[PDB]
Amino acid sequence: PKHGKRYRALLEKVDPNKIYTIDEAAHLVKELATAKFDETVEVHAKLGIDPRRSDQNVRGTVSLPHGGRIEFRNDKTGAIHAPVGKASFPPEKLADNIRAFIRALEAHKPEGAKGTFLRSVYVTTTMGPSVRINPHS
RNA sequence: GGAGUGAAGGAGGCUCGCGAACUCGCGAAGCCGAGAAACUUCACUCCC
Ligand SMILES: [K+]
Repeated sequence: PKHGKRYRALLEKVDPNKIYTIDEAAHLVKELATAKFDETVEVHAKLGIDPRRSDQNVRGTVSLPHGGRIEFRNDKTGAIHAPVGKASFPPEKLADNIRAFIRALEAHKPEGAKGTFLRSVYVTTTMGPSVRINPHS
């Protein structure tokens, strides 16, 4: 829809047709976080499961190496979401958290799930745009 | 692109306007939000 000049300047810093690496994304976080507070960094993943069946639910917990324990539970549309840190954190701590969340999802891959498990993975901030990442990077 | 729905983030968001101890701070300036609802993100469903 219609966005303001703060967000439109954030879109002139990202490439929609580029699969970023985890280290590139974590370094990009500070530039994509321009709201008037310390924003939260989020990881979103579209899962390769059938969310209409009860046996393919992805629901667990994981202790991130920088910050406490987080909870993750897939939605009925098939996607999964989790806060992985704040935007004032050093890039290496953010990249370590993104990697820890990815492994945690992959440790709870259900039987009966078909094909690629992490179909798309994105990194974004609270009030900013997203960047698609390679989860195996 | 439009109308909705779900989850997750979330205490701010958008528009203007000046001011110099540093992309930052102020304003009895309007509107929206701190209610599920702003704003942002991944998805889902329908429509030209
Ligand atoms: K967001």
